[PDB]
Amino acid sequence: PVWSEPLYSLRPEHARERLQDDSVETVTSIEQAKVEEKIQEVFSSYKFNHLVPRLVLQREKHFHYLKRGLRQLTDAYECLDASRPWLCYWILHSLELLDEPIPQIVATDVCQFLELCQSPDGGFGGGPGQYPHLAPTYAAVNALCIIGTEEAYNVINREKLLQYLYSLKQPDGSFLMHVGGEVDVRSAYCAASVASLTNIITPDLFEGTAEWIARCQNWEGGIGGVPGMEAHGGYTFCGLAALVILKKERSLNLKSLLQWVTSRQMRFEGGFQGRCNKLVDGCYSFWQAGLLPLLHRALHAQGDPALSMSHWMFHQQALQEYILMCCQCPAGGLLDKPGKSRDFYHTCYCLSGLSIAQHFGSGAMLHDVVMGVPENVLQPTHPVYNIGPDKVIQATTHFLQKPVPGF
Amino acid sequence: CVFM
Amino acid sequence: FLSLDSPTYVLYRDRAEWADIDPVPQNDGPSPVVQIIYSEKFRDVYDYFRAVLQRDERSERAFKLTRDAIELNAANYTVWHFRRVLLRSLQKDLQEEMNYIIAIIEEQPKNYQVWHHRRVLVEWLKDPSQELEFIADILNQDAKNYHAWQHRQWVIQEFRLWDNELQYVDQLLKEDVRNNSVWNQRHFVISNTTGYSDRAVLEREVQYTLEMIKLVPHNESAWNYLKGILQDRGLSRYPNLLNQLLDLQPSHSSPYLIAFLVDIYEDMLENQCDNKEDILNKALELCEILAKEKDTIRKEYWRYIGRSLQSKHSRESDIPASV
Ligand SMILES: CC(C)=CCC/C(C)=C/CC/C(C)=C/COP(=O)(O)OP(=O)(O)O
Ligand SMILES: [Zn+2]
Repeated sequence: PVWSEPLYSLRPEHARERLQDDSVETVTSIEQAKVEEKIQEVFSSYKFNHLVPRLVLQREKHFHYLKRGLRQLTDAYECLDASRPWLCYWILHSLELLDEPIPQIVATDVCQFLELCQSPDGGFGGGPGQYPHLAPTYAAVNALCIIGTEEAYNVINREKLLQYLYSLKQPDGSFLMHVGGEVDVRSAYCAASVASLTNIITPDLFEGTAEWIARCQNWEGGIGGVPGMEAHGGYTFCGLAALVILKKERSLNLKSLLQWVTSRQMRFEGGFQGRCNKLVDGCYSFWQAGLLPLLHRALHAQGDPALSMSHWMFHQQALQEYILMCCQCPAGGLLDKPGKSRDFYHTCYCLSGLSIAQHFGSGAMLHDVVMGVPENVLQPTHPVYNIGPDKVIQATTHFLQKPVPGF
Repeated sequence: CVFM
Repeated sequence: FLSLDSPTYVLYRDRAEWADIDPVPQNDGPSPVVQIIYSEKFRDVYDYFRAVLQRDERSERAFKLTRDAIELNAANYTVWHFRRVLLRSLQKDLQEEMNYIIAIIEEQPKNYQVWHHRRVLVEWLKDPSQELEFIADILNQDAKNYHAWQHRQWVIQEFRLWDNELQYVDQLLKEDVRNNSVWNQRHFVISNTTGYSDRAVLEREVQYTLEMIKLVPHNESAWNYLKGILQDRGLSRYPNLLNQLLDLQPSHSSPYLIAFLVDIYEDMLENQCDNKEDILNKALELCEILAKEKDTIRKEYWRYIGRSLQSKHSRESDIPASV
């Protein structure tokens, strides 16, 4: 009808979703209220301006921001000088989602740059001459797979990579992030991701890893960084995704996990928070919402008959609304929340999350929801690797041609 | 948030 | 000696005591990608760091240089590793180093390297005496700092410093009963000390949680904790729970109270309760109220729960197709 508002966040009843602090103010409620007030202004902006809302993904703007950043960054990025392969990955993946081609000049330059970052003893460091570390190793491999050329694939020294992973493996099943470094669930996911993509998984490489990851699931249903710690979206994505790669999702109580992640979507804002009682943040559009495609596949693999055949178990529309209305920088790039400055990390994850929210896929069944203008639709992303599903297939197929190091 |  | 922010700070290339060393520029290749346009100060320190690292110069000057490299990018794990190599080779006083890491963490508390460095120091010294108080100071600035809580759990567990933690948890819960990190710490302390099997402890916990729930019915943390500690043994195993929750319905409702009721029914139906029929309907009704009115952001989840319950608890669920 004429009075009907198609945008969920703008409907009159949506106002009922505002925080109820029970007249007991604490730091948590105060902070939450500030965010909601700020976001309510964004929602109400169309109304106060007397304009018809139009949700447009600023592609040209995002593209310019990305294409330039792929070549040069201001000193604002000095804090990421030990994470350059991540800059390559975040940017290339964002471009891939936006369906922007990667010029062969660019692709070859990225390849050569990543080679310089590759350690003589396996793995990639944060920049040339830096010691190898699992986080930039994961990023570098993903970046090379997005490129997907023979050159890209050939950059990876598979034998040394496997040697590197073994040098980090711990007796309790976990992995250090780097030599003399910390241990947390990120390492399990980073190792499993690169080892699976490059076909270097030996029989004992991940021995005890699934169990170690399962010990990270806590009373909340989610997964913490290490056993005993608070459940967090970043670590939960890492844990579940690694378990999916190792085909051991069953080790987890998938039911409490599903209840936990679904509870992480903010009723008012529409985006996701990283942990209970904290604030909404656009990057969790991926870390948190990305868990739904994973859970759907896990539960479906167990023959769960009650699974929807057209939607993920989260409010796809509300997440898209949050991202499109609150997470776009006018000059290009995406962000955490209104008031935050853009960065390539949030650009990569807000877009990744948007793609997840727009596309439902379950074998033969396929259903899209594209809020706003049709041009808003992005290329799909693989829920485990967060690179194009085609890149995943292409890479795995290619590496399966090689024998697992050792033979 | 943080990541590494 | 010379702070990175000192008004009289001088670039390394202009320091006499460094004249013998040729700085090593970054090897970015002929046509760089993601090239960072570093400031003068940054590039100068790092060119000298690259030099000392490359020649593995384990010297006092190299040691002081790492402090600057760290202040420029505390996330540079390669610098932290070299610094730890220097601490051992140069036989540096580790308490002095503890003083240093305390200051660094105070200024950049959301960083993985600084907390890992402090941990290594504590391990080396086998001294946890300053930990709980240090962490408490950080938690006093950000009561939810993830690294702080994780380091705290490690110290407590490794050195068995359980004695006063529940008291600390109670203190923070009083300051902010919505602090999920504190509820998680509460569970950590209890499960590693008395455990929740002890009926007196469980009882105490549930009483406490229900009391917090009454004071702030919309605080999701108390709700998650209550479910967290009872769901293991099975919600149906506690008959009085349901009644008591229904009693809050009038003056303390929330999508949480309703969601919990569904969890209780769900388990009741799982442990073949009486009036299987009556229970299932009560549940599907709440699932609908949730997906349709009280908690629509989770409509896809609630619809799924409704279909799941129906799928295996309807009177027809056990009836053969031909009937
Ligand atoms: C592969 C890989 C490297 C994955 C990383 C995943 C990830 C995002 C982990 C987050 C870890 C963390 C300690 C967040 C808390 O920061 P915070 O307190 O600033 O944020 P918050 O308030 O949202 O919890
Ligand atoms: Zn974020």
